[PDB]
Amino acid sequence: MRECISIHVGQAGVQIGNACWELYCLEHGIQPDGQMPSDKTIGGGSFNTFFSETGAGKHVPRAVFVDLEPTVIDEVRTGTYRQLFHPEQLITGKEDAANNYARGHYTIGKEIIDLVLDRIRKLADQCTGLQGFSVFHSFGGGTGSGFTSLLMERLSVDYGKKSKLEFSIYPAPQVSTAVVEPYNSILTTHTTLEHSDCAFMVDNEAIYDICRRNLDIERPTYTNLNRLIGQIVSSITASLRFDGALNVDLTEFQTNLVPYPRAHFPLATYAPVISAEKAYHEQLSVAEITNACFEPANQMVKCDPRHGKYMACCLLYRGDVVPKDVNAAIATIKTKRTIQFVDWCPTGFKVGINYEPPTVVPGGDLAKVQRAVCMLSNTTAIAEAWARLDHKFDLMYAKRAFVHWYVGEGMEEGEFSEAREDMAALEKDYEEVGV
Amino acid sequence: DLGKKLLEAARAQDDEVRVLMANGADVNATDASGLTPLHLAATYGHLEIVEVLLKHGADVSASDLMGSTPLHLAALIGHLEIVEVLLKHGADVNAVDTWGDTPLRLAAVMGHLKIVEALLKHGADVNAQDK
Amino acid sequence: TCVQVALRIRPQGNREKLEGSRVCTSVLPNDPQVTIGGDRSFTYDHVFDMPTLQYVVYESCVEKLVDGLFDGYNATVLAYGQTGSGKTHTMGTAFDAAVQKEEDLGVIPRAIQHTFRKIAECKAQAIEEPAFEVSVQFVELYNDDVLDLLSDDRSIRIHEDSRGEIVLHGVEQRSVFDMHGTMDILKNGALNRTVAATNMNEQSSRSHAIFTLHLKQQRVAEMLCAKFHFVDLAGSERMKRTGATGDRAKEGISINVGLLALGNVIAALGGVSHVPYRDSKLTRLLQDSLGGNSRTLMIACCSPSDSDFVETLNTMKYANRAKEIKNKVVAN
Amino acid sequence: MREIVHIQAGQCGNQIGAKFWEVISDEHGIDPTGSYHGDSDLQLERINVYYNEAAGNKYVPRAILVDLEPGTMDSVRSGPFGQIFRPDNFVFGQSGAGNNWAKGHYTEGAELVDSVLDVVRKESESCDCLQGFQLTHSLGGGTGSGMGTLLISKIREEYPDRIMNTFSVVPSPKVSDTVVEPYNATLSVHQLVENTDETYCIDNEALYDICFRTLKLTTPTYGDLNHLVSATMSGVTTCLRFPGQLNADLRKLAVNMVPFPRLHFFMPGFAPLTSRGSQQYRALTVPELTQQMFDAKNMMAACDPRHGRYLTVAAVFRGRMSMKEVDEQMLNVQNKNSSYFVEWIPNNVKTAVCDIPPRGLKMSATFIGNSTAIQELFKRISEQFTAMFRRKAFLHWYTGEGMDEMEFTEAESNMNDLVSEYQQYQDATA
Ligand SMILES: Nc1nc2c(ncn2[C@@H]2O[C@H](COP(=O)(O)OP(=O)(O)OP(=O)(O)O)[C@@H](O)[C@H]2O)c(=O)[nH]1
Ligand SMILES: Nc1ncnc2c1ncn2[C@@H]1O[C@H](COP(=O)(O)OP(=O)(O)NP(=O)(O)O)[C@@H](O)[C@H]1O
Ligand SMILES: Nc1nc2c(ncn2[C@@H]2O[C@H](COP(=O)(O)OP(=O)(O)O)[C@@H](O)[C@H]2O)c(=O)[nH]1
Ligand SMILES: [Mg+2]
Ligand SMILES: [Mg+2]
Repeated sequence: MRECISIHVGQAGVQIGNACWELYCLEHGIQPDGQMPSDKTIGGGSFNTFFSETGAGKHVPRAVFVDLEPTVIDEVRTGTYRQLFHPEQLITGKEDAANNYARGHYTIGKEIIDLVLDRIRKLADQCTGLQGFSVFHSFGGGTGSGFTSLLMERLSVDYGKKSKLEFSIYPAPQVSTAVVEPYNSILTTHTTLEHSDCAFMVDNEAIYDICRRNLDIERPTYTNLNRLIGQIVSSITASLRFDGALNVDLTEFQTNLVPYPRAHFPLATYAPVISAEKAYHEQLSVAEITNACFEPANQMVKCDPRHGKYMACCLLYRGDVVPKDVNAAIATIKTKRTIQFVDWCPTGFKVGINYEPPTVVPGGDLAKVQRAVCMLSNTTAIAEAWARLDHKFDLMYAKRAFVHWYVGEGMEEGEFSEAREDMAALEKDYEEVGV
Repeated sequence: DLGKKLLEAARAQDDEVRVLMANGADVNATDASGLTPLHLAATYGHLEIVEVLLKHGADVSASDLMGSTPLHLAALIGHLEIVEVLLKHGADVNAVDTWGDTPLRLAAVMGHLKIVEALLKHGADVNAQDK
Repeated sequence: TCVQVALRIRPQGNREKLEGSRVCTSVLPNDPQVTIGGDRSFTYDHVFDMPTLQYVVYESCVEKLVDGLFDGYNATVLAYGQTGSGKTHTMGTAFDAAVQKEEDLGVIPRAIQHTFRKIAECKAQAIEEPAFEVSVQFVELYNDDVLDLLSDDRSIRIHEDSRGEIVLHGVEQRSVFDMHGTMDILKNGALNRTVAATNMNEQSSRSHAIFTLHLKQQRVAEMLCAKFHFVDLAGSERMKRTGATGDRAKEGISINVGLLALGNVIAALGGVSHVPYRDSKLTRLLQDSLGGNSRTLMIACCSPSDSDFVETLNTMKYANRAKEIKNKVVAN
Repeated sequence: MREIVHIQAGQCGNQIGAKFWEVISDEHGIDPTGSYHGDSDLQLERINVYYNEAAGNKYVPRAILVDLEPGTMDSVRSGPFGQIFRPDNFVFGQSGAGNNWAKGHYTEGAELVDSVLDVVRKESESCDCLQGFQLTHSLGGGTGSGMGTLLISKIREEYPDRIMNTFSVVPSPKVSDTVVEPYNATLSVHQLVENTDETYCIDNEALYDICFRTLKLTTPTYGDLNHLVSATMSGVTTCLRFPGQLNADLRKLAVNMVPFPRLHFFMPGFAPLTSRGSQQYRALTVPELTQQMFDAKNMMAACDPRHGRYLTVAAVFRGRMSMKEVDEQMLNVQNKNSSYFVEWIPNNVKTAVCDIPPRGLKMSATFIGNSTAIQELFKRISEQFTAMFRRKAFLHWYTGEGMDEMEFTEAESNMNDLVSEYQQYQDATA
């Protein structure tokens, strides 16, 4: 046991964390009111470190949900789960950050940042050990991009010792709510970079397409993406909840996945994505779901890993997975496929297995599979996505289009040209470790 | 000077117009602009005073220092009556002020469709746009 | 027929030294180029290093401009750079109650004494004295209001002249006759400049000040008018370093918004069909300084320390392109 | 941000602004008495944006009613919904403004403001979270152009951090042949440029030509022009009045729409074009609600959108349809016609949707564009202004009123600059 605290920032952050704790609760047979059937309690030696036990056997997530507007967390406060979360954990303001990074980091954020700190203080002062924080946010939202970076700066001076993991949305036009999201994404990345140890980005388009052919949803809603996204987050946080072999500590994510400090953005790939529509479906062997982890249609960020060099792999299996067959599949990626590693780095593939049957949402679109997997490659080929984003940014910054909203909201013009040049250095960072 | 005062009566006073002319005041007096009383009466709408001035020797085509004829001005403001009266007394339609325009274009630009018709009868030009 | 840029690096301040900051800028002896953080380099018309005294600044680039006034040629000197990098001290738009003058006197003051010496220097002659009318106006733009520093305030307006130039209507334009009295209006105007403290400068300028000197001359074969603007800009600020809040931080935003609009104006002139002068009142007030019919020096002010690096980079990057800007000058 | 304060000034403004209140009250289910009788919970969900609640579950709008003449506010009390408006928020005087900007801005009305402001203050201290304000006014001259651009200025120094938007009807010869009108527009446009965060350009020239050559209505009334107007103030506000994701508040819409601080003028657009005659042709082509909005002949401003480039578009489809042919066919308009959208603003066309349409219509779109075509609007008022100015025609109605010739020259510099700024971005590259 050593605890983890979840902070969910901004609309995407809150609705994805809501889907996450929904799936977490099902996975340990906890009910939407905190209570658990004694059928599923143990003699002490309950390895829920994401959950806190209180008298009368209510289990209360170690989570803070923060939005600068009240509407989304209002829909957490009166839904199925008004019971799970303590209200202190659910902080809102009244005026949002009108898709403006500077509102969140510089003006409207600075007015709610102390109260968040001191509530997140109450979750921390109740932990015996503590590892740090899992922080859920969006790149294109105003609060998502802007307030998150303000929280990271300050969770890093308080709790400077503690580890910081972020799950980050990467915007797609098919669900863009705004035109400055490239501004917002390069802004939150520059200011947060120095304060995150690992960051799994979720391309809303990658997910949107997976939902379109694997589940055959034609016009997916946030409720489809979150169901599916809530999956891959649970594969990540499987170990931190189930006393597992790999990634036992938050530090070991940084240990295994991220050798070099700035290049800390792995590529999560997931399989099987199987629809609840399909009438009969022959479950997929370990060997099958491991070869799908190398099919670019299943990763959660669009890029060509073949054009890039690997520098760390971990594969996380769940369910009816026998350890011998894992190594048969792993030894055959090393021969049926050509997977190059950094000129200077150990070749290997860490493995974890979880033995618990993958849970899906009952009456949702994902079909209960028998053995799933989630590989976390860290490729140089993810630099491809940073380029997409950088170019969109460049197109507007050439014209100083929209900048005057940011400078009027706390920013200096040079911050734009600065944040953009951190990126120019980073695309050079991914250029030099590989090739 | 009576001429100054007849100029101010045409801008405004039909009674005081013919009382000031019978005192020997200059029909074709000018202000610093160069505007004669027939100017100031065809802008600001006064039909009677427009004809009074013309039965007593007004230059119907006198320009001001920026080349404004009485019908230039009368077209701009509307005032189709004053444009017709001004036309029968020998007014130039195809005349040009210092800006390059014609009483046609001044009537196009301002939308006085009733007048652009009348203007086009007695003479158009090719400076303006096709419409 | 083209804008002069001069860059002036200050000595490291007490914060900087006592806090471990260290020099990354490098100029060579009698060299119009500068080098920063090792790699990245720029050349200007002048570069005055960290020990350059006030009078060295004046002679090298501003003495010519004040002359040209008597030749009916308008001029501009605007200081532009980061907070605390020496704008106000260089310009001479600030005065300390208890230091003394002690020489060390900025552009504006030395410009006064220059004017009043070449006037009498011209009045000496055998062919009968030319008469001069020297006047001054002195405004600050504080949070998008043009305030008059020459008066008992509480408005004003900005319009274009007959020749198309920018005139301020409703600003006091009082006439002066010798050094001592032109000087005393400069002190009582600076007494009214809005100034307050940020962590970056204990006397931070919360506005942009323009000291405009007017000199209409009449002599024998004619009449020669020429304005001369002295713009002491507020420096760009970052809320994390200033520590600003409320009334303070609001000032810092409206400063940044106008320096934004000055940025794009510099870029459009060089860097094409339109030039965004109307984005800020600041850039309207500077529309002839950068557009044309002024002779313009930009004095760009720079911390030498590396704790002010990326900032000095920005200042330098605009300063560099500003050299490319075509002023179109005619004698009035 | 929750709640919007609406003010209506002038004859025109008070007339469109009351049709506004009339139409959206239908969409929301508030009847003239203020009781709710609608058939949805979707209508009541965000009702507080334009209405306050009261004793008895009554809903009274947030409008101030402003006029220097009473004759337009005695007749609105005598209209269908003049009952519901609060009585203390009727702020008439008697002077009139003689269709003069100066008379509204400086002489008369400068005495009636600071009375308007005192109820503006009133309804706004009741606000949990103020979005800003919308004004319905006319640019054509008088109590709406001069007091209107005085209210907007005095409201900005008091609530600087709130969004200002206007529905600003633009004068045309073709509708009112009032000689003195290009003067009062160039006096208003000068103030709208400085002090509004977004302006809708309801242009009476466009409304005339739609009512005559598209609807075939040979003698167009103020009712038939206003019908087209109220259908537009329903579309361009629906995002604010129903639950949704895109351009949901005044500040978020501004940040999607205004790239450069001064270019905050939008031309609306509406499909399907309808008359009050109430003949409803629908399904006569259905996906092409996308080609109708994007057409010149459906704009509410006398501009051919093909004569320039779009900067930020906002399409809002109302009704019961497929959010999936909407997507495909809105992606087609952008990739048939690729040059008509600037490139240095990627993904510049945003597409919302709503599930309740207005009455009359099974399906309807609405269009909010920041096109550089808009300069045909200002160049038109520029030429008609410069005609009247060069000749000093009628200039003493204003100098007489404590104005000055430099306001005139200044106001013409501003809008002419506006024109060339729109024209730089209509032609930029790489
Ligand atoms: N997967 C997923 N993406 C979302 C969700 N909500 C918003 N997004 C994405 O988030 C981005 C917008 O950020 P928001 O979270 O809505 O903005 P915000 O954090 O609420 O901050 P404000 O701008 O102040 O309202 C867009 O790119 C959307 O694609 C969600 O529930 N699930
Ligand atoms: N070259 C220099 N030599 C000595 N002292 C200097 C020099 N330049 C600046 N200073 C001092 O540095 C401090 C700040 O300079 P200042 O002229 O106020 O810069 P500034 O850019 O105007 N700051 P701000 O007004 O907020 O933008 C003052 O104490 C000045 O006396
Ligand atoms: N579309 C429309 N335009 C109007 C209406 N009333 C006046 N106008 C126009 O507004 C301008 C006159 O302004 P008006 O509102 O009457 O001035 P005010 O009473 O001083 O504000 C002219 O261009 C008219 O064409 C109306 O009800 N609808
Ligand atoms: Mg939000
Ligand atoms: Mg200063």
